[PDB]
Amino acid sequence: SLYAAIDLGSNSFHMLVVREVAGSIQTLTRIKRKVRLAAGLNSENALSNEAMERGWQCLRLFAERLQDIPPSQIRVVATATLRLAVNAGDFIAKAQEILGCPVQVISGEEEARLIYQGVAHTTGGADQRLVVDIGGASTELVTGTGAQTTSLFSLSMGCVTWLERYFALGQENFDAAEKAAREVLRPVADELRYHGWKVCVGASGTVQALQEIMMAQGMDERITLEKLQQLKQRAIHCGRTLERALVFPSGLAILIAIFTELNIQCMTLAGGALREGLVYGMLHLAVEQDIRSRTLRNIQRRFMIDIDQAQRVAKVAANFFDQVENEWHLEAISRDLLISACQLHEIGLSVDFKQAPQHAAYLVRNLDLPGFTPAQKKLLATLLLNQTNPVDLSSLHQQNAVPPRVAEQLCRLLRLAIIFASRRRDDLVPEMTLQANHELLTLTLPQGWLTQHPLGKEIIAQESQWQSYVHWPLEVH
Amino acid sequence: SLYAAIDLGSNSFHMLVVREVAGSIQTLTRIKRKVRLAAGLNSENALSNEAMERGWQCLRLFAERLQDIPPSQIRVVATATLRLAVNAGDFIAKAQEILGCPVQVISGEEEARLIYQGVAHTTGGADQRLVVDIELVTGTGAQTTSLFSLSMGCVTWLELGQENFDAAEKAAREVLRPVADELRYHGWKVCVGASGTVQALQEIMMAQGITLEKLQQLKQRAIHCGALVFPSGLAILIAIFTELNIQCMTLAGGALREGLVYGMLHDIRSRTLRNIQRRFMIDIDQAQRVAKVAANFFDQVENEWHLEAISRDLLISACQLHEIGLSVDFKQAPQHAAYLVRNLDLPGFTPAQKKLLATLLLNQTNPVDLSSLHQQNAVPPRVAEQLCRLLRLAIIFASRRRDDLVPEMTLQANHELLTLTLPQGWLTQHPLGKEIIAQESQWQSYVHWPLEVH
Amino acid sequence: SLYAAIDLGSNSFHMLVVREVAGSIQTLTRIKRKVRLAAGLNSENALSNEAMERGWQCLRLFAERLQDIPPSQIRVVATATLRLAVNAGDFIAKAQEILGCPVQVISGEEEARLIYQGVAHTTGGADQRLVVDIGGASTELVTGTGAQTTSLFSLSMGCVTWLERYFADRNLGQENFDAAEKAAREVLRPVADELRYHGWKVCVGASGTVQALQEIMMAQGMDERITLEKLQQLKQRAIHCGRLEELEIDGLTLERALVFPSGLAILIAIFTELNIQCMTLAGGALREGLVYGMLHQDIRSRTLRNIQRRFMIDIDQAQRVAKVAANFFDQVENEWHLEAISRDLLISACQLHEIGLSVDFKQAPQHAAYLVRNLDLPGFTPAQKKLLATLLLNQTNPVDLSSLHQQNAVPPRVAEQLCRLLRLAIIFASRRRDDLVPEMTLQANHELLTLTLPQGWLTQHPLGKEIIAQESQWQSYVHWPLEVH
Amino acid sequence: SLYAAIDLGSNSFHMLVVRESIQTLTRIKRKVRLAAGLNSENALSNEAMERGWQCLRLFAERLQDIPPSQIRVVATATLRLAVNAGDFIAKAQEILGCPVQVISGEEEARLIYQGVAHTTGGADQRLVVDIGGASTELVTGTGAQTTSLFSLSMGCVTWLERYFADRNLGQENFDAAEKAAREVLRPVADELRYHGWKVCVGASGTVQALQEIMMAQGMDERITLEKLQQLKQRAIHCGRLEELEIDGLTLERALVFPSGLAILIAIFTELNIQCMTLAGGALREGLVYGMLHLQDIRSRTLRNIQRRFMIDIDQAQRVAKVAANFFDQVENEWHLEAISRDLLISACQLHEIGLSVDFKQAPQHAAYLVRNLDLPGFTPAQKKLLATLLLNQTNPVDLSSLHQQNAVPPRVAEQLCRLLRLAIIFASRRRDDLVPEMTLQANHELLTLTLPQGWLTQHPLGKEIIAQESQWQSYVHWPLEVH
Ligand SMILES: [Cl-]
Ligand SMILES: [Cl-]
Ligand SMILES: [Cl-]
Ligand SMILES: [Cl-]
Ligand SMILES: [Cl-]
Ligand SMILES: [Cl-]
Ligand SMILES: [Cl-]
Ligand SMILES: [Cl-]
Repeated sequence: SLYAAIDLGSNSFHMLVVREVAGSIQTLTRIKRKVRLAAGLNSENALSNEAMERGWQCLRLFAERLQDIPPSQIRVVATATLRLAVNAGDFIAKAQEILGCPVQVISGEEEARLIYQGVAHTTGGADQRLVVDIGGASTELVTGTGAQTTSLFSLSMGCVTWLERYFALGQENFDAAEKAAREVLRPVADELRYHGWKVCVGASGTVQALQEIMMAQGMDERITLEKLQQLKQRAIHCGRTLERALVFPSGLAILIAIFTELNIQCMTLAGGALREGLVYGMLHLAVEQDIRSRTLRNIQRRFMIDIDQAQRVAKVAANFFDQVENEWHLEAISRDLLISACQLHEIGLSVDFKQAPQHAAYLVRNLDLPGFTPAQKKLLATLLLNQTNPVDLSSLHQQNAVPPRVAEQLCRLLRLAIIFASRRRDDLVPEMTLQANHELLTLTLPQGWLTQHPLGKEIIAQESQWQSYVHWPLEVH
Repeated sequence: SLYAAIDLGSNSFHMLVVREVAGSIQTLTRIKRKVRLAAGLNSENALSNEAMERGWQCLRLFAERLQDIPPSQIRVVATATLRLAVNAGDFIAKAQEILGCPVQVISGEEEARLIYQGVAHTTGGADQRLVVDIELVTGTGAQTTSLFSLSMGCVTWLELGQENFDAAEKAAREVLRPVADELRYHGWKVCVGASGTVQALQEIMMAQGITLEKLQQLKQRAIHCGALVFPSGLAILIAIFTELNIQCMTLAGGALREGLVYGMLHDIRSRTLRNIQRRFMIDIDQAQRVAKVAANFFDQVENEWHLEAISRDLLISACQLHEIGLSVDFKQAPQHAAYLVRNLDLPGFTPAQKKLLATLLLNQTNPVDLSSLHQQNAVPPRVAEQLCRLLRLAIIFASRRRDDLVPEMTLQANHELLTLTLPQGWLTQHPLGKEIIAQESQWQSYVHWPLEVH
Repeated sequence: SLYAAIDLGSNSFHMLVVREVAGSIQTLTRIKRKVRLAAGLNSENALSNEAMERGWQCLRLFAERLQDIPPSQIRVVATATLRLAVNAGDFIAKAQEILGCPVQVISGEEEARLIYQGVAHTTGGADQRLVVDIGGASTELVTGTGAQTTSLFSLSMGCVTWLERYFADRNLGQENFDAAEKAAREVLRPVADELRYHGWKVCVGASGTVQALQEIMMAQGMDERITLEKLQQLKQRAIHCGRLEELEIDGLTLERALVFPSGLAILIAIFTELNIQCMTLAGGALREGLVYGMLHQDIRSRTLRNIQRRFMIDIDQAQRVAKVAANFFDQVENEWHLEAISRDLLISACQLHEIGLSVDFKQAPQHAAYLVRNLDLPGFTPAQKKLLATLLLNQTNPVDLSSLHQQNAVPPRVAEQLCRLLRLAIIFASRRRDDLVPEMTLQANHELLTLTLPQGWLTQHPLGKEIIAQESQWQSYVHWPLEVH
Repeated sequence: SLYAAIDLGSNSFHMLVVRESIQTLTRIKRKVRLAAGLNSENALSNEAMERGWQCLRLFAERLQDIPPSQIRVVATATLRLAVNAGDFIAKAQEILGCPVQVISGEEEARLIYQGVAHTTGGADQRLVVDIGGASTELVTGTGAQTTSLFSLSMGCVTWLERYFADRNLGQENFDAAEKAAREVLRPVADELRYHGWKVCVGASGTVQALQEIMMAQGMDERITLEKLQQLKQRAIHCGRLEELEIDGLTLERALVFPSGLAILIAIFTELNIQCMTLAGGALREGLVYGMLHLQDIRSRTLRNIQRRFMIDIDQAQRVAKVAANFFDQVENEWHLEAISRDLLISACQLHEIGLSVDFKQAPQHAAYLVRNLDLPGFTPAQKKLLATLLLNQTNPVDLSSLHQQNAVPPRVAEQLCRLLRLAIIFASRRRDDLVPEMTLQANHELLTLTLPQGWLTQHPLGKEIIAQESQWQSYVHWPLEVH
């Protein structure tokens, strides 16, 4: 059965259809039609006939998409413009006759709660987080732990209104909007660093925008203060994406104000926003301790991945990681990437046994993996591509999620792990010592294990050979 | 659960591990190890001990790969070489302690029986069929009517100017001339080949872009030249062809080891199709919904377009899988769909047929790529287009996912013109539909498919 | 003007046509036609008029290709099969007049001498070398230094003869291998002392068996270095297949496979008797030998210079950048444990790094790689050629590790290090004047480079500063830490 | 040696550095904003004064080792106006080791015409349109002597302000600009139209947006007002300005694209312009060729390239000889006009370029070189077809690439390709005295070639190569008979 969320906003009407798969949800259609509803709104604070007719025609099309979707599974909501129209009930009234179902105007705060609920369902990392959505109407800031909102503030700052207001681009023109936006940030520095966060995550177009310029210029996806300073000092350089660009400097001035005010170290892009909030709310899902686990679990059902074999390889790889962790100085996100790889590593077998690593990497590049950044997906995919056969460093280093040396190391851990869990018995997995000395791995097998496992011996000899072609010394006794 | 078939042959030991998932089985490993058992015979019909050592060493590896498989789901068998050895009992004895389980020596007829069961459970096409292994068999629907072992084999004939070819050919036609009689009586709708040799030939068929025409024209790719076993196997078959008056040969999707697996288990196409839907969580009501529309469309245009019942079933198959790309992701679903179909093993469809499903699926929407429709051998180019059209339009009018919301339509074909008639007023009441149908119209026309809809 | 070389061989007639461009050679046509002349030999060693007909007909084509080239600039040679056939004098005379020129039967020794000349003009590395060429009927071993042979031998063993004696019954077992190797050691043994006396710094090989090895190793993902270990692994593989007709080795083509076991056996026997540590594939052979003699020390440098001439590369800029690169290498060669091979490859990159400019400035790295990838570069192996190309592809802009690492020639970490030196070296030659290159020190601390500039040099050059800053960013996106003040 | 050219604009400073025929080494644009130092009384402020100076010290570090004799600097736009400008120009002159001169807009337009005149192919009798962001230059001329010259007041940036005070491509704000610009050049209009031109070429941003839009959308390369208004209609249908998108348009382009789209179609109408190719040079190129003190471009290009890649020139003429003769014998039957004769000869002069890389896959190398080389006197479309002819000079034909070009119709790309293969083959002996006498006759898709009596029988390798060439053509349905 189908679920739908419609967001009637300022410039565009957004409709996201979606479908229930096992205990999951996948996008079916995701649609945006440019109504220009805030443009038809005059100095009497009412909305011109032309804009309400534009908006209504759009919804006549959306209405065609909702037929025999039970309205229990639909939620339509509206935002700033329809919040502040003196007209609004005239539009909403016909809107609800066109669609077969209610329109709910929502407070700027209920938009924030919804947005949070949307990143919370779609974002990996720590439960304690601080969400930043810089929109044109309101720039919300919310703190929370695992789907409970501790603080929730919808503050009135636009990328449009900090734009027109303070830009008719100086190094000091940001300066105005900066302190301007900092005045609103001045009271809540108290309560936002009160509850704090261990991870910071952005949600909307200006955030999305910055993500895409970093991607474009060759940086990773970590938004740091020093990277926005490449811009601000190059942002009086020009001095005065197409649509994104126009509204960019104000949003950028707001972000460079928020990083400095709150001493946010790092921001990365949420995988969720309002429309996901609405449609996850309708799912009635117990909220998970770790989102990535739900994702992996659902993919495993969908593609009938053998879970016991999956779990067995994760255990071996986790054990190997822990034993080389100090010598290789691996951090924890690498461990979760490695395990996540192991949970998915046989998905290529869904398609066919022969070229399964090719199939694995195809599926993982292209699957929607909530809880995983785009950069992390590619890393997982290329790890899966290199799970066996001659190492292909060319395709391995097609990732930017972890440092290259570390990509190689997680590759090595995954390849070995698959080999020593390969018998598909939880009692056939031997006791082993793994010791790393710089680029050397030494694996100590149970005495007599090799001479007693002639297929194991063959496979480890081959693996040693392959790692050596790529100058990874492997010694297994 | 996981099942294994092992075939102890003369030259090689073969293994097949298979997993039973949803409505069928999928291959896990398919392994061949060269033990050269036959080479260790001394003319006293005894096996060298070095040969026994090789075979036991190969089994030691197989046996490691088979732990967590229970003996009742394994079948190990042994072909002619261990049939003729006074030694055999000694090898088989250590082998059964190495493996977890018994080794069953089997007669050639029984091997031909099991082989045939293997082609039966894995091969699309009709029921009655004539199998050729360079051992020939006829049967209908998993029941072997006739059976054979003839006086030719792979290596046997070898020991290319037209002399040396027809030195094999007519001497092969000699071998099969007296036995070719009782065959035509039993009859065959479909002629198939199971041996690897046949696969020498299928690789060329879908490599250049099985008939006696292409056989002689291949035999003349040989004559003009002036691989170990190939020229023998060729001369036999094109002799097996003429003397049996056989129209065309396809390749079976199974052999001995498939026979052993299915014999342990409690329309091939239908099984595959539903198997795939299960595995990739395709919405089966929607697939059926699209198929009834497309088949209904098909029926209305098939008289004008001269369409074969065979084309009908390719079209319906395409509709059964058309949403498989969505199991990956919605954005570029047509391309994931072509990817999955291209790489799945699909029992009941030839390589040309699978290649045609893929491109039908890739072109189920968006700007049409005619070249893509064209690189495929299951159907003429024009037919691939005709069925692509029906599939794209069937998908549009079923996009609601509800049986009673798909409109009553009539479809008329005048050469390349399709004329779709919707219920009166339908277009008026469906603004998004209007929009989709105009965009499809625009797309069909970029590629010279003229489409009126009323 | 044109030069041409005909090799009338046992299985094939080979032609090479060639042109003197700049100060080196450029190949125009390279032609092999199978006449299978030895196939028309008989038990009495006379050539079937069938075979002899195929031969003349080929030479009739070689002839038309040959017209309007002076006989001064042509050499036609016949080898083992035509020095066998009693019949042979008859094929020559007609062939000699089907072509416009003489057909010279050569001894196995003159065959050896031209082979060594072929390799010495095309092969980089230590110029004091051992050359092995295992042919059908004979095996040349020549010992030499930089075009001067110090010892030379043509011995009666070869893949075709050895397949017949020791692989009598078509079995690939340890029995027949042991015999084949034992006989070859006994052929070779008497000349071993003279070969070791003159010694060699590098062993390089030449014919089908060596080529089969390059193609096998390439296919299986190994480097291009032939070692005893790899030969033993192939041998155990051959023994596993057990019958010549069942030989299957990944990388081993059909027509190499027929003569592969016997050659493999001879080469292992050669590898053992002389204790060869490593054998690589020579740049050239008999037909190169024929050509370089009609033309009348460091192969790499001749190649680099000739390419610079052909593509109008600025040679002063090239040397400038190479000097900066070579000196960066030395300051860091310690901490990064870098060998002499790397230094040469780094410098060679520097000599060619600007060759993409000869196409156009916008995409010049992309063009440089295309040119280097596809150019013939005598003195460089295909693995080295591909490395150079990829250092050039990455000489500027955001580092692309994916393209950097499709390279087999150095170890992966060394490919990066060399790349980093090439990028910096280029940056500090950017103004194209030897006087304008600062005094610098570069210390390497594991993955981090520290570069110290003359006092306030950064403050004085707002461009150099700007670029350097960009290069430290580029390096940082790949996690190469670079400090410059 | 190396030459430099610096252009001091109100918006940006522009460098062009070149090695000597000549080739670009660096092409630089720095952002200055000298228009924002000009106040109400029209003197230049000391904020931007330092900015352009800070920019000039970067250009300065680049231009050492270039003697000032081989440098040329000019200042335009904002620098004329400002009464303060002399102050700037003075310290700028100290920063660079060389003089800066202030040039007018009409001298600006002469150096512009000089730029296209030395670089651009096609009829030496031309109309040049260049739309700055503020000033629009239009110049009639015949072959490096200019018949007429104009610099008007309209530009992308200006028309984005005055006649575009929002983001609505609705015809009301659009056609006010298509008028107020059309009346701007309506006074000068008549003197251009009677001076006349055989060809119209353009050189500003607006014109590069169209060349790019056209190669991306697969159209042929002549810009028409009909083509201009498929983009007007896929502009108009785009509602607001920020929402604008078409195939082949880029970041900085669409920024001011619509305001220039109006100006070009206004120039297209009032002047009644039939089509437009993209000019090969401009102001900075003018400056550069003024320092070189140097007949027809293409032949100058072909020589230069043949020298860089050491192409055997004799063999190149020898092949172009045969292909010329083959062209003339099929010329009437096949609808072959001189434009596409030159293209055949140009392909021949270069046909051996890939051999400068390596002989094995030379055709593939020749296409790569020609595809990426800068070839003054050939449009992008013509270059692209030259590449594919060279790719297909031998070896099984590939039609897709032969039909991948904007230059000459998919039909003729083949007929040309056919004649090149034939000319190469019979020139293949590298000697004048060995080319055989030949007749070549076409009838629809049949070529029939008569070699001397007994030639074939007595050229087995020829006979073999010819046979293989008959098969390759037939594969692609090109019937060929030869006797
Ligand atoms: Cl794979
Ligand atoms: Cl990486
Ligand atoms: Cl077997
Ligand atoms: Cl029948
Ligand atoms: Cl030595
Ligand atoms: Cl290796
Ligand atoms: Cl050595
Ligand atoms: Cl003038």
